[PDB]
Order: sequence, then C-alpha cells, then structure tokens
Amino acid sequence: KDAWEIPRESLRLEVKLGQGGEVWMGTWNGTTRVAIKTLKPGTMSPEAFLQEAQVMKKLRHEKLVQLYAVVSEEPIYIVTEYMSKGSLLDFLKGEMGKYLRLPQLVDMAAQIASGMAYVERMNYVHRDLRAANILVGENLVCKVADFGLARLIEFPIKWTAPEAALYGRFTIKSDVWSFGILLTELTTKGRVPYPGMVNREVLDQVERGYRMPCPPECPESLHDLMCQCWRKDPEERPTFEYLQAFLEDYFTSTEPQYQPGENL
Ligand SMILES: CCN1Cc2c(ccc(F)c2C#N)O[C@@H](C)CNC(=O)c2c(N)nn3ccc1nc23
Repeated sequence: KDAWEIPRESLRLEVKLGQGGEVWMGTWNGTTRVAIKTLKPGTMSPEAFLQEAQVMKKLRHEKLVQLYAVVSEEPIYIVTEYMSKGSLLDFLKGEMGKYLRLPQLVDMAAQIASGMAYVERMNYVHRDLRAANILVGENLVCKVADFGLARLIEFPIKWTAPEAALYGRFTIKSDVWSFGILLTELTTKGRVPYPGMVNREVLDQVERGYRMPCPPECPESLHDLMCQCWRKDPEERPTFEYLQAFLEDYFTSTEPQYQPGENL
C-alpha cells in the first residue's frame, strides 16, 4: 500500500454531484473540502478502477485536478480536489455561458493547453480529452481531469483523431486533435461538434478530409489553430507547448485588433 492510503472512515460524504460509481462532495480529516469519486460495486474490477489513481499519482500540475488520497479496499474510493464551478461543459451550457467572451474562453483554452503540455513532457496520453472532462473552479480556472483512460506511452468518436478511433493510435498528437475539438466547444459555448452528424457520418467525412467550418464570430486565426490540430498526419499537428504559447499571447501577437461581438 502506498502513502495515498488513508482510513476508510476519514471521509464524510455529503452532496452527490452526478453519478454513473458516483461523485460526492465531502470532508477529509475534518476540514478539507474534497470530491470523492467512489466505486459502487457493479463488481467492477478495482484494478481497473485504481488504474485511474495509478496515473493520478505521477501527475502533479496546477492545471490538473489534484488527487488527494485513495482507498484501495472494497468499497474503493478516490479523493481529489473540489472544483467549485463543476464541469466545463455544464459551465459553457449554464447561465454563465451567455456571458463568456473570446478573451475569457481563450484563457480557459490556454490553461487546458498548459496542463496538456505538462503531461506532454511526462510522455503520457490522456485519451479522453473533452470539455466534459475539464473541471472549472473559482477565478475561471480550468484543470483537465478524467484520467480513467490515461496511460504512459510505449469511442467518443467526435473528439478522437481518426488513427486513434480507427487504428487505436492514441499518441500525444491524438489529444492535440481533441484539443482542436475542445476549441470548437469553447467557441460555440458547449455545443456538440459536427452538428447534425452521427458518429458513423463523422468517421466517414473526417476520413474524406472534411473539417468543421469556422464557428460564428470566431476569428479565422483561431479556426486555423483548430485545422492544425486536425491535420491528417499526426506529426503535422502542433505541440501543446506551442498550443499553450499560442493561446497565452493570442491578443497581442495573433489578434491585437480584437473587437468584441454579440457572442464572442
Ligand atoms: C472525483 C473526480 N471528479 C469526477 C469528474 C466529474 C466530471 C468531470 C470530470 F472530468 C471528473 C474527473 N476527474 O464528475 C462529475 C460527475 C461531477 N463532478 C463535479 O462536478 C466536480 C466538481 N464540482 N469538482 N470535482 C472534482 C473532481 C470530480 N468532479 C468534480
């Protein structure tokens, strides 16, 4: 057992924030607001449930959801930090959605690209990168999460690169693709990529060279970044280090003459 092993009674689960096990907002050692991901026995394999905690032990970054502790004895628990604003998907679709603008939305994208550039230096792949897996706290802080499929190197189709959805080639540039889809989520405020298309139709058109057009009120200089994320050859895609640098200097180097619109 590791040093992440805490007593099974040191947690006081309270409010459930969504379930599938479930997700609870509770207490740790008396005073720590935490988020407790739990394994509700569906007789699910705990080695397949602690695999999400195995990767979360080696990844520490200010833009990643910080694991707090693990309970590896049935029933299984996973304790992480509590994000006060919930998932980014619900945030873009919630009441704050209509008020978000391009300066704030690009900032959230630079935080995601910062945390996605961290694990790019650690030689890991996330494999389920999407706004439904990004979590928001106060001050518009976005930490990527849901490492239940992340693993060290050696489907939700609409977010996956073709070579990963087709040939299982989940690499550092297969998530760069999902980042470009994440940029369409942020620019449309939570809308589903490829409107009106089913998973099979997306797989057919993406393999035929089809790419999503420019979101309304989105600058072509940002949709160009999405196309670079959606390049067929995985090595043509930009690094997350370039992605984080691009989005941090966006309104000085790329769009210095940005004027706000009704939506962006
Ligand atoms: C225990 C880990 N998870 C589960 C989780 C989600 C939603 C998206 C995610 F990428 C993750 C992850 N990884 O759970 C959703 C069902 C609901 N969870 C929350 O609204 C939440 C929150 N407000 N802070 N916070 C912190 C952690 C946390 N979930 C939350």
